[PDB]
Amino acid sequence: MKRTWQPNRRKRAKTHGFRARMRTPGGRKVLKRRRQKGRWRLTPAVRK
Amino acid sequence: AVKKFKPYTPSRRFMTVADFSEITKTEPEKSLVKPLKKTGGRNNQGRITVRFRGGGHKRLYRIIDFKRWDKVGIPAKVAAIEYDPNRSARIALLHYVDGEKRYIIAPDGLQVGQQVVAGPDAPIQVGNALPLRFIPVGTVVHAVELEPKKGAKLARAAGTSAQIQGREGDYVILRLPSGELRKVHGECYATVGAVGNADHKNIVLGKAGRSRWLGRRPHVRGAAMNPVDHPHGGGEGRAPRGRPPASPWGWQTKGLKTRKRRKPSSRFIIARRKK
RNA sequence: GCGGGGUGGAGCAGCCUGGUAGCUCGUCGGGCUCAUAACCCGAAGGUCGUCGGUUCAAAUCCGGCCCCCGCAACCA
RNA sequence: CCGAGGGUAGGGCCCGUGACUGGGGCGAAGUCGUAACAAGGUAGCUGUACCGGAAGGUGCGGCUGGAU
RNA sequence: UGGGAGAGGGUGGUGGAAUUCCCGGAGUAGCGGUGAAAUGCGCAGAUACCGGGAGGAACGCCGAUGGCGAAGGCAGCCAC
RNA sequence: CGAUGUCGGCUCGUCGCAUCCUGGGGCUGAAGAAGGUCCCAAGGGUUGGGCUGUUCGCCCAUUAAAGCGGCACGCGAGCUG
RNA sequence: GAAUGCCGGCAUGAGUAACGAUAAAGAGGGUGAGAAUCCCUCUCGCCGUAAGCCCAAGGGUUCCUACGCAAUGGUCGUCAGCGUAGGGUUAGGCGGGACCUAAGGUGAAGCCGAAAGGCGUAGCCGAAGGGCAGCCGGUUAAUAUUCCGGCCCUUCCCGCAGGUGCGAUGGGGGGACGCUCUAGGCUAGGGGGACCGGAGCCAUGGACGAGCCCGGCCAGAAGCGCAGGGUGGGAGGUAGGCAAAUCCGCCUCCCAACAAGCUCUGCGUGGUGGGGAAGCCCGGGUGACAACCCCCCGAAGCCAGGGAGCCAAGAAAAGCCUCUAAGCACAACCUGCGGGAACCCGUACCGCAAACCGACACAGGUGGGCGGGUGCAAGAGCACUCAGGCGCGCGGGAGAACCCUCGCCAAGGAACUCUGCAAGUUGGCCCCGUAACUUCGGGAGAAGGGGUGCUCCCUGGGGUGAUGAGCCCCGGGGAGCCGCAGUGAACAGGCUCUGGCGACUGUUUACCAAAAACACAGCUCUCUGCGAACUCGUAAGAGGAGGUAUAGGGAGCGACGCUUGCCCGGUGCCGGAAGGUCAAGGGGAGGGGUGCAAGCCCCGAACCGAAGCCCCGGUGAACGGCGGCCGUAACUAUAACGGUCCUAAGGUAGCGAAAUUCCUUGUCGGGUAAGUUCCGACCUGCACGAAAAGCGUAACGACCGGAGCGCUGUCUCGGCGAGGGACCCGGUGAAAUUGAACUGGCCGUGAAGAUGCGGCCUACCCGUGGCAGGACGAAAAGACCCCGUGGAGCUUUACUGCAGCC
RNA sequence: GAGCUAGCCCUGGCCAGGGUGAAGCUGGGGUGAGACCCAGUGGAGGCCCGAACCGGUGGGGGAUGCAAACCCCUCGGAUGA
Ligand SMILES: [K+]
Ligand SMILES: [K+]
Ligand SMILES: [Mg+2]
Ligand SMILES: [Mg+2]
Ligand SMILES: [Mg+2]
Ligand SMILES: [Mg+2]
Ligand SMILES: [Mg+2]
Ligand SMILES: [Mg+2]
Ligand SMILES: [Mg+2]
Ligand SMILES: [Mg+2]
Ligand SMILES: [Mg+2]
Ligand SMILES: [Mg+2]
Ligand SMILES: [Mg+2]
Ligand SMILES: [Mg+2]
Ligand SMILES: [Mg+2]
Ligand SMILES: [Mg+2]
Ligand SMILES: [Mg+2]
Ligand SMILES: [Mg+2]
Ligand SMILES: [Mg+2]
Ligand SMILES: [Mg+2]
Ligand SMILES: [Mg+2]
Ligand SMILES: [Mg+2]
Ligand SMILES: [Mg+2]
Ligand SMILES: [Mg+2]
Ligand SMILES: [Mg+2]
Ligand SMILES: [Mg+2]
Ligand SMILES: [Mg+2]
Ligand SMILES: [Mg+2]
Ligand SMILES: [Mg+2]
Ligand SMILES: [Mg+2]
Ligand SMILES: [Mg+2]
Ligand SMILES: [Mg+2]
Ligand SMILES: [Mg+2]
Ligand SMILES: [Mg+2]
Ligand SMILES: [Mg+2]
Ligand SMILES: [Mg+2]
Ligand SMILES: [Mg+2]
Ligand SMILES: [Mg+2]
Ligand SMILES: [Mg+2]
Ligand SMILES: [Mg+2]
Ligand SMILES: [Mg+2]
Ligand SMILES: [Mg+2]
Ligand SMILES: [Mg+2]
Ligand SMILES: [Mg+2]
Ligand SMILES: [Mg+2]
Ligand SMILES: [Mg+2]
Ligand SMILES: [Mg+2]
Ligand SMILES: [Mg+2]
Ligand SMILES: [Mg+2]
Ligand SMILES: [Mg+2]
Ligand SMILES: [Mg+2]
Ligand SMILES: [Mg+2]
Ligand SMILES: [Mg+2]
Ligand SMILES: [Mg+2]
Ligand SMILES: [Mg+2]
Ligand SMILES: [Mg+2]
Ligand SMILES: [Mg+2]
Ligand SMILES: [Mg+2]
Ligand SMILES: [Mg+2]
Ligand SMILES: [Mg+2]
Ligand SMILES: [Mg+2]
Ligand SMILES: [Mg+2]
Ligand SMILES: [Mg+2]
Ligand SMILES: [Mg+2]
Ligand SMILES: [Mg+2]
Ligand SMILES: [Mg+2]
Ligand SMILES: [Mg+2]
Ligand SMILES: [Mg+2]
Ligand SMILES: [Mg+2]
Ligand SMILES: [Mg+2]
Ligand SMILES: [Mg+2]
Ligand SMILES: [Mg+2]
Ligand SMILES: [Mg+2]
Ligand SMILES: [Mg+2]
Ligand SMILES: [Mg+2]
Ligand SMILES: [Mg+2]
Ligand SMILES: [Mg+2]
Ligand SMILES: [Mg+2]
Ligand SMILES: [Mg+2]
Ligand SMILES: [Mg+2]
Ligand SMILES: [Mg+2]
Ligand SMILES: [Mg+2]
Ligand SMILES: [Mg+2]
Ligand SMILES: [Mg+2]
Ligand SMILES: [Mg+2]
Ligand SMILES: [Mg+2]
Ligand SMILES: [Mg+2]
Ligand SMILES: [Mg+2]
Ligand SMILES: [Mg+2]
Ligand SMILES: [Mg+2]
Ligand SMILES: [Mg+2]
Ligand SMILES: [Mg+2]
Ligand SMILES: [Mg+2]
Ligand SMILES: [Mg+2]
Ligand SMILES: [Mg+2]
Ligand SMILES: [Mg+2]
Ligand SMILES: [Mg+2]
Ligand SMILES: [Mg+2]
Ligand SMILES: [Mg+2]
Ligand SMILES: [Mg+2]
Ligand SMILES: [Mg+2]
Ligand SMILES: [Mg+2]
Ligand SMILES: [Mg+2]
Ligand SMILES: [Mg+2]
Ligand SMILES: [Mg+2]
Ligand SMILES: [Mg+2]
Ligand SMILES: [Mg+2]
Ligand SMILES: [Mg+2]
Ligand SMILES: [Mg+2]
Ligand SMILES: [Mg+2]
Ligand SMILES: [Mg+2]
Ligand SMILES: [Mg+2]
Ligand SMILES: [Mg+2]
Ligand SMILES: [Mg+2]
Ligand SMILES: [Mg+2]
Ligand SMILES: [Mg+2]
Ligand SMILES: [Mg+2]
Ligand SMILES: [Mg+2]
Ligand SMILES: [Mg+2]
Ligand SMILES: [Mg+2]
Ligand SMILES: [Mg+2]
Ligand SMILES: [Mg+2]
Ligand SMILES: [Mg+2]
Ligand SMILES: [Mg+2]
Ligand SMILES: [Mg+2]
Ligand SMILES: [Mg+2]
Ligand SMILES: [Mg+2]
Ligand SMILES: [Mg+2]
Ligand SMILES: [Mg+2]
Ligand SMILES: [Mg+2]
Ligand SMILES: [Mg+2]
Ligand SMILES: [Mg+2]
Ligand SMILES: [Mg+2]
Ligand SMILES: [Mg+2]
Ligand SMILES: [Mg+2]
Ligand SMILES: [Mg+2]
Ligand SMILES: [Mg+2]
Ligand SMILES: [Mg+2]
Ligand SMILES: [Mg+2]
Ligand SMILES: [Mg+2]
Ligand SMILES: [Mg+2]
Ligand SMILES: [Mg+2]
Ligand SMILES: [Mg+2]
Ligand SMILES: [Mg+2]
Ligand SMILES: [Mg+2]
Ligand SMILES: [Mg+2]
Ligand SMILES: [Mg+2]
Ligand SMILES: [Mg+2]
Ligand SMILES: [Mg+2]
Ligand SMILES: [Mg+2]
Ligand SMILES: [Mg+2]
Ligand SMILES: [Mg+2]
Ligand SMILES: [Mg+2]
Ligand SMILES: [Mg+2]
Ligand SMILES: [Mg+2]
Ligand SMILES: [Mg+2]
Ligand SMILES: [Mg+2]
Ligand SMILES: [Mg+2]
Ligand SMILES: [Mg+2]
Ligand SMILES: [Mg+2]
Ligand SMILES: [Mg+2]
Ligand SMILES: [Mg+2]
Ligand SMILES: [Mg+2]
Ligand SMILES: [Mg+2]
Ligand SMILES: [Mg+2]
Ligand SMILES: [Mg+2]
Ligand SMILES: [Mg+2]
Ligand SMILES: [Mg+2]
Ligand SMILES: [Mg+2]
Ligand SMILES: [Mg+2]
Ligand SMILES: [Mg+2]
Ligand SMILES: [Mg+2]
Ligand SMILES: [Mg+2]
Ligand SMILES: [Mg+2]
Ligand SMILES: [Mg+2]
Ligand SMILES: [Mg+2]
Ligand SMILES: [Mg+2]
Ligand SMILES: [Mg+2]
Ligand SMILES: [Mg+2]
Ligand SMILES: [Mg+2]
Ligand SMILES: [Mg+2]
Ligand SMILES: [Mg+2]
Ligand SMILES: [Mg+2]
Ligand SMILES: [Mg+2]
Ligand SMILES: [Mg+2]
Ligand SMILES: [Mg+2]
Ligand SMILES: [Mg+2]
Ligand SMILES: [Mg+2]
Ligand SMILES: [Mg+2]
Ligand SMILES: [Mg+2]
Ligand SMILES: [Mg+2]
Ligand SMILES: [Mg+2]
Ligand SMILES: [Mg+2]
Ligand SMILES: [Mg+2]
Ligand SMILES: [Mg+2]
Ligand SMILES: [Mg+2]
Ligand SMILES: [Mg+2]
Ligand SMILES: [Mg+2]
Ligand SMILES: [Mg+2]
Ligand SMILES: [Mg+2]
Ligand SMILES: [Mg+2]
Ligand SMILES: [Mg+2]
Ligand SMILES: [Mg+2]
Ligand SMILES: [Mg+2]
Ligand SMILES: [Mg+2]
Ligand SMILES: [Mg+2]
Ligand SMILES: [Mg+2]
Ligand SMILES: [Mg+2]
Ligand SMILES: [Mg+2]
Ligand SMILES: [Mg+2]
Ligand SMILES: [Mg+2]
Ligand SMILES: [Mg+2]
Ligand SMILES: [Mg+2]
Ligand SMILES: [Mg+2]
Ligand SMILES: [Mg+2]
Ligand SMILES: [Mg+2]
Ligand SMILES: [Mg+2]
Ligand SMILES: [Mg+2]
Ligand SMILES: [Mg+2]
Ligand SMILES: [Mg+2]
Ligand SMILES: [Mg+2]
Ligand SMILES: [Mg+2]
Ligand SMILES: [Mg+2]
Ligand SMILES: [Mg+2]
Ligand SMILES: [Mg+2]
Ligand SMILES: [Mg+2]
Ligand SMILES: [Mg+2]
Ligand SMILES: [Mg+2]
Ligand SMILES: [Mg+2]
Ligand SMILES: [Mg+2]
Ligand SMILES: [Mg+2]
Ligand SMILES: [Mg+2]
Ligand SMILES: [Mg+2]
Ligand SMILES: [Mg+2]
Ligand SMILES: [Mg+2]
Ligand SMILES: [Mg+2]
Ligand SMILES: [Mg+2]
Ligand SMILES: [Mg+2]
Ligand SMILES: [Mg+2]
Ligand SMILES: [Mg+2]
Ligand SMILES: [Mg+2]
Ligand SMILES: [Mg+2]
Ligand SMILES: [Mg+2]
Ligand SMILES: [Mg+2]
Ligand SMILES: [Mg+2]
Ligand SMILES: [Mg+2]
Ligand SMILES: [Mg+2]
Ligand SMILES: [Mg+2]
Ligand SMILES: [Mg+2]
Ligand SMILES: [Mg+2]
Ligand SMILES: [Mg+2]
Ligand SMILES: [Mg+2]
Ligand SMILES: [Mg+2]
Ligand SMILES: [Mg+2]
Ligand SMILES: [Mg+2]
Ligand SMILES: [Mg+2]
Ligand SMILES: [Mg+2]
Ligand SMILES: [Mg+2]
Ligand SMILES: [Mg+2]
Ligand SMILES: [Mg+2]
Ligand SMILES: [Mg+2]
Ligand SMILES: [Mg+2]
Ligand SMILES: [Mg+2]
Ligand SMILES: [Mg+2]
Ligand SMILES: [Mg+2]
Ligand SMILES: [Mg+2]
């Protein structure tokens, strides 16, 4: 049946993307946190 | 004269439609339409602030001319009478001798191809538009400004009217479609005659689907929900109201007056509505 | 199992707050009418379901008994 | 081939009967009231409407087959 | 052909009297109702009195034992 | 109660005997035939249907007879629901 | 040494289940150390509105080639979507950007909010919508509207010529629109040809034929031809389109109108450029100077912005055309012609799937286009079949029980069972024919019946063509033939009577309930006069609505018919300027503290003093409620009638053992041989009753009852058969569970149901196929129940607050 | 976090083929004129049958599954809410 992951690159980037995070106080904290933990990618990789 | 159908389906048994006899033109004046944004009852927060709305026919909004002191003394001819899906009434297309074209709502009896006019000197005649102080006492009147130069606010729906009871200073006494006696300022423009399409309330929507076309979504009774949803929710089996019948938001809904008690316009209402 | 009730012939007061049994109808005698009813004037009939106790004194207060209506008997 | 009739299916008319139900007729001495005949004690009748244990009553309009 | 009477019918218009209600005034101890009363209404200012307003319905006098209509029935006044 | 699945039905049986039938007896208010009551006896048998979820019970048509109880109200790692 | 401990390791079950659609396989030949599994050939089966082909999303080298087989592949592997390496994606015209706008996002102005931030006009961003210039063939192992070949076209810059009042971010036009139905003419696509081209073939009894088989086209500028779309021309006035305007709008006059003319598309033709089958020979070569024509069917696509009808009344902005404004008219714009200029990103491969989403090469999910032929009334239905693609990544045997999926059945025919559950039956078309009832539509495919193939003869009408032949589509009549059977295979209603509920089509608990529930048109109450009420928000601001009482909110009821009674004492709401009570505040009789005193400081009664509350009224389609005992008639029985107590008033019409009736399987009637169900009545209604609507109601229902006909393996009562499993052999190989185990029956005993204790009885050791009585078998720290001064959802005249409102 | 799901907004797309035959319109009859009747033409509808597509009614299988909702046989809607 229809599962819950239906990939969409525009939807992925307009929702979790770098610019989506920077626009919002909570988003900037995600970047600050994932940067402080040392994550290799701060943001989902989507091929655009 | 509302139109009936034979009962060749269940729904055609009682469905009635308007006869559209007065209509003389079937597509709008391109220079006078502009797109109507459907809201689905949602406000700018994205939130339903009016339940049960949405999903009706697409419409073009037709720019109606509710101020007619815009063109005092310039007579217009009545070019056509047209279907407006944004209001219960039919609208009339006017060609002023200026060449400017405009829309008004069409009073009862208005004849396609007749002269209408606005101004303190206009003839007391179906379609003309004088400030209230020059219209004779006892006249039926429609599209009435509430305040001078603010726009026709009163008596705009199909078949409705207002009657002038008397004058008292810078003010006249109107009996509204609701039956209330109000004091409206004399310099407020109005339009002699009653709004047309008086048969509009005799329409029988006929079936659920016809209401969906008009943008009305199904309306679910409080008594059918659960307590988390509505004062009438819950109960094992059916249930009487079990309290003063109330809205979803708590307040009583059988008799509770809701007009603000200290509203400035209270000084201008002589009698609340009948009936 | 929890509750209320039982008093002239009928239906009800008085019981809480001990000493005084009351109201309407009915029944009995007379009146009026040709006569009956209605109406008017008078009268009788209740030891207060019962046994026991409390008290100077019990329809009344407290117990046991007979009765007569009720409300209830849910989770499996 | 037609063909008495036989068989399956579905109709129409009549008759008999049926728990129960409706009013009707009749029946020496039943219970309740007193509607009508006198202005019958609210003049009667009336078509309709609603109501009421019952006769009836009331509204609207009609008739004199109404008295003084 | 020329004339006459008429609440004959239909439409639209409109005139005064009255009842009710509403607002202003003035005013106070009762009003109303009946066989008699009571319900009811009234010092939260009624009834009675003047001025204003709204609204519906019916047309006093003329009016008759009258007139019109096929009947049912038709009455302020005005035009068609 | 860190679970022993709870009515009935179906299937499959097995046992008890306080015996419904069939076998053997005594008494009879046992003439015969057919009954009644008690004793012995558990080998075998103990039907098909209508109604209701029903157990049970009533009813139809038979029968030699249409027994009553136990097996976790026998049997859901056998079925049903 | 125990914590259903934690981490890891290795056991058990076990060589067990399984190896993922039952579309299906067999042989020969290759390669290789090794072959059921890789390659080739022949035979067989399967998909064919796909199981074929092409786009988009998503995936991201999976594509091609060479060399490999440790791991991955459910077996094998020499193969592979696997390992190593090399190669591969080419555009002015396809898609997107350098163009436009939609919701929405954002946001100079501006508004609001402790901070963070939230709004918001224009503007900007935003596409699968608008706009915009490429078609055919060839080539590579792998890209191709991209490379090459042919024939076409677009923009930008510059130049030349001719013309022109040129000029825009501004004005106007246009772009520009729905749903159903639909005309004419085309094309796509297809069928036939006794015409044209073709390697051949003659079998096995006949056939050298008007024989079989194969094929008979694609693209194209100007011009031309057919069919369509769009479009009035001149003039005079002008005050409107937020400056101007010769444009546009309005008025008048002349002329032109189902035309013509101009313009623009589609189709046809068209200089040219291509392509081109079977079959044979090794993807190719030949065929081949291949031929390339006629008739018919014919779109849902094209002409297209076409036509008609209807109501629910159907985007924007740019490109484009026109009008002018500053400005400038040595300029600029328009037309024609020429040379030059033309950038960035995508392009491999998969794509109904073994490469996407489902942890798997997973019987599931995934949007658009093409989707051939014959027959069956039609069709994308069904059977077979083309092109093309496949046999589903374990096989070989055997022929038990048992399970699954399937076929048949003597006599009976619901006797099965909670229930005809299930499975039969019926089944398409054509004609005959069809009841109660009804809202006149219906009920209706009611019911029930008859026909249905093949052959010959006669014949009526249409389409194309021409009016004929041919082809093609509807038919009518007569005579015959065959079989058990003619919708001969596949696809394709069982029907009727009767209740309950709900009017109806609709909607619902994704994943145990599809219903009688929700919705619904309709009816009623109530709020709301507009800066509305109401709703979201601290606010600004939104929605309501660019709506205005024939409107919008809330509430109940729920098509329709006939109807909806009595109670306002309590609660709610509405009304009520009196009176009562009432907080802050006003007032300040009268006191008090202190100081030498002036003074400073505190207490403070009467009285004035909102809403709310009381108090007086109204109000039921507001919350709600609508009695008890006793007596009475000339047989009895029962009470129309009376008596009395209580109420705010004592249930009206109509229904009634009911989705409601406890006693209850009430009583009677019907249906049955028999009826706790069912249907019709009765009425002492435990405990109906009128918008939580009362009583009916044609029609409708995958709802729930009851009956009958039909037909049946449901059953008496089971039998046989098929295939996939199970079973045996080779390969690969789990699981939950498990204190350890050398793990019998009876009668007892025991924490009261013992393989483990006692006594007796029985039993040689170890397996395999089977059955499920036990191991209080497995699973899940019982949902029930209680306990915890544990938790959470919900309610209210529980407490206490808060938003909101007054 | 609305790439599942529920609703709404904008913009596109999809619904084989059969059946029934409303209003209107045309003609004929009828009347003082009408209503109205009949035939044709017409193509209405939360209309009828049935693929796609959307569903999920009954039964059976599956139940350490092909699948953490599947498969088979039946069945509902299919121009509309
Ligand atoms: K337990
Ligand atoms: K319980
Ligand atoms: Mg889903
Ligand atoms: Mg999605
Ligand atoms: Mg995307
Ligand atoms: Mg996208
Ligand atoms: Mg997206
Ligand atoms: Mg999205
Ligand atoms: Mg976002
Ligand atoms: Mg972003
Ligand atoms: Mg920050
Ligand atoms: Mg990481
Ligand atoms: Mg790094
Ligand atoms: Mg992130
Ligand atoms: Mg109608
Ligand atoms: Mg009209
Ligand atoms: Mg526009
Ligand atoms: Mg809006
Ligand atoms: Mg937001
Ligand atoms: Mg709302
Ligand atoms: Mg809404
Ligand atoms: Mg309108
Ligand atoms: Mg309106
Ligand atoms: Mg005013
Ligand atoms: Mg209405
Ligand atoms: Mg609408
Ligand atoms: Mg509702
Ligand atoms: Mg509810
Ligand atoms: Mg509920
Ligand atoms: Mg909630
Ligand atoms: Mg609540
Ligand atoms: Mg409630
Ligand atoms: Mg409820
Ligand atoms: Mg409920
Ligand atoms: Mg209830
Ligand atoms: Mg109620
Ligand atoms: Mg209640
Ligand atoms: Mg209640
Ligand atoms: Mg309330
Ligand atoms: Mg409020
Ligand atoms: Mg008012
Ligand atoms: Mg007594
Ligand atoms: Mg008394
Ligand atoms: Mg007392
Ligand atoms: Mg005393
Ligand atoms: Mg007497
Ligand atoms: Mg005593
Ligand atoms: Mg004593
Ligand atoms: Mg409980
Ligand atoms: Mg129990
Ligand atoms: Mg015959
Ligand atoms: Mg015979
Ligand atoms: Mg016969
Ligand atoms: Mg009398
Ligand atoms: Mg009399
Ligand atoms: Mg009398
Ligand atoms: Mg009388
Ligand atoms: Mg009366
Ligand atoms: Mg007084
Ligand atoms: Mg006073
Ligand atoms: Mg009035
Ligand atoms: Mg355990
Ligand atoms: Mg357990
Ligand atoms: Mg059985
Ligand atoms: Mg014997
Ligand atoms: Mg003897
Ligand atoms: Mg004897
Ligand atoms: Mg025996
Ligand atoms: Mg039984
Ligand atoms: Mg039992
Ligand atoms: Mg019983
Ligand atoms: Mg015997
Ligand atoms: Mg037993
Ligand atoms: Mg047990
Ligand atoms: Mg058991
Ligand atoms: Mg027991
Ligand atoms: Mg079980
Ligand atoms: Mg069981
Ligand atoms: Mg059991
Ligand atoms: Mg078990
Ligand atoms: Mg059950
Ligand atoms: Mg069940
Ligand atoms: Mg230890
Ligand atoms: Mg632990
Ligand atoms: Mg662990
Ligand atoms: Mg481990
Ligand atoms: Mg390790
Ligand atoms: Mg291990
Ligand atoms: Mg071991
Ligand atoms: Mg092992
Ligand atoms: Mg084993
Ligand atoms: Mg085995
Ligand atoms: Mg397994
Ligand atoms: Mg498997
Ligand atoms: Mg299959
Ligand atoms: Mg199969
Ligand atoms: Mg197949
Ligand atoms: Mg072979
Ligand atoms: Mg090798
Ligand atoms: Mg191999
Ligand atoms: Mg090998
Ligand atoms: Mg194979
Ligand atoms: Mg091969
Ligand atoms: Mg095909
Ligand atoms: Mg397959
Ligand atoms: Mg991937
Ligand atoms: Mg390997
Ligand atoms: Mg190897
Ligand atoms: Mg290696
Ligand atoms: Mg492997
Ligand atoms: Mg392997
Ligand atoms: Mg695998
Ligand atoms: Mg290997
Ligand atoms: Mg490549
Ligand atoms: Mg190119
Ligand atoms: Mg550039
Ligand atoms: Mg843009
Ligand atoms: Mg913002
Ligand atoms: Mg911040
Ligand atoms: Mg900010
Ligand atoms: Mg954007
Ligand atoms: Mg953009
Ligand atoms: Mg685009
Ligand atoms: Mg392009
Ligand atoms: Mg081209
Ligand atoms: Mg090509
Ligand atoms: Mg110019
Ligand atoms: Mg321009
Ligand atoms: Mg347009
Ligand atoms: Mg438009
Ligand atoms: Mg568009
Ligand atoms: Mg429409
Ligand atoms: Mg072509
Ligand atoms: Mg064809
Ligand atoms: Mg002017
Ligand atoms: Mg050659
Ligand atoms: Mg299409
Ligand atoms: Mg088109
Ligand atoms: Mg058109
Ligand atoms: Mg816009
Ligand atoms: Mg200048
Ligand atoms: Mg110059
Ligand atoms: Mg030019
Ligand atoms: Mg660039
Ligand atoms: Mg490519
Ligand atoms: Mg592909
Ligand atoms: Mg599929
Ligand atoms: Mg597809
Ligand atoms: Mg594929
Ligand atoms: Mg593939
Ligand atoms: Mg993969
Ligand atoms: Mg999964
Ligand atoms: Mg596979
Ligand atoms: Mg798959
Ligand atoms: Mg073909
Ligand atoms: Mg067919
Ligand atoms: Mg494929
Ligand atoms: Mg074997
Ligand atoms: Mg067969
Ligand atoms: Mg048989
Ligand atoms: Mg039978
Ligand atoms: Mg039979
Ligand atoms: Mg049966
Ligand atoms: Mg059932
Ligand atoms: Mg069935
Ligand atoms: Mg019948
Ligand atoms: Mg019938
Ligand atoms: Mg009919
Ligand atoms: Mg038929
Ligand atoms: Mg038939
Ligand atoms: Mg029927
Ligand atoms: Mg025949
Ligand atoms: Mg034949
Ligand atoms: Mg069939
Ligand atoms: Mg069928
Ligand atoms: Mg019943
Ligand atoms: Mg329904
Ligand atoms: Mg109903
Ligand atoms: Mg109904
Ligand atoms: Mg309904
Ligand atoms: Mg439907
Ligand atoms: Mg569910
Ligand atoms: Mg659920
Ligand atoms: Mg779920
Ligand atoms: Mg769930
Ligand atoms: Mg289910
Ligand atoms: Mg349910
Ligand atoms: Mg359903
Ligand atoms: Mg209704
Ligand atoms: Mg709020
Ligand atoms: Mg607020
Ligand atoms: Mg707005
Ligand atoms: Mg409802
Ligand atoms: Mg009522
Ligand atoms: Mg009350
Ligand atoms: Mg009251
Ligand atoms: Mg009250
Ligand atoms: Mg003082
Ligand atoms: Mg006060
Ligand atoms: Mg009450
Ligand atoms: Mg109550
Ligand atoms: Mg007696
Ligand atoms: Mg009544
Ligand atoms: Mg009853
Ligand atoms: Mg009964
Ligand atoms: Mg009933
Ligand atoms: Mg019930
Ligand atoms: Mg009841
Ligand atoms: Mg009981
Ligand atoms: Mg009962
Ligand atoms: Mg019972
Ligand atoms: Mg019985
Ligand atoms: Mg009875
Ligand atoms: Mg019915
Ligand atoms: Mg019905
Ligand atoms: Mg249904
Ligand atoms: Mg249903
Ligand atoms: Mg049944
Ligand atoms: Mg039956
Ligand atoms: Mg069988
Ligand atoms: Mg077999
Ligand atoms: Mg062996
Ligand atoms: Mg292996
Ligand atoms: Mg394990
Ligand atoms: Mg051991
Ligand atoms: Mg052992
Ligand atoms: Mg042993
Ligand atoms: Mg014990
Ligand atoms: Mg033991
Ligand atoms: Mg032992
Ligand atoms: Mg031991
Ligand atoms: Mg021992
Ligand atoms: Mg031992
Ligand atoms: Mg021993
Ligand atoms: Mg033994
Ligand atoms: Mg075994
Ligand atoms: Mg066992
Ligand atoms: Mg077992
Ligand atoms: Mg066991
Ligand atoms: Mg067990
Ligand atoms: Mg725990
Ligand atoms: Mg626990
Ligand atoms: Mg526990
Ligand atoms: Mg638990
Ligand atoms: Mg407990
Ligand atoms: Mg406590
Ligand atoms: Mg405690
Ligand atoms: Mg607690
Ligand atoms: Mg909870
Ligand atoms: Mg809590
Ligand atoms: Mg999405
Ligand atoms: Mg469709
Ligand atoms: Mg037909
Ligand atoms: Mg026709
Ligand atoms: Mg027409
Ligand atoms: Mg339909
Ligand atoms: Mg249907
Ligand atoms: Mg049909
Ligand atoms: Mg299913
Ligand atoms: Mg079935
Ligand atoms: Mg499951
Ligand atoms: Mg399935
Ligand atoms: Mg199927
Ligand atoms: Mg179906
Ligand atoms: Mg259908
Ligand atoms: Mg269809």
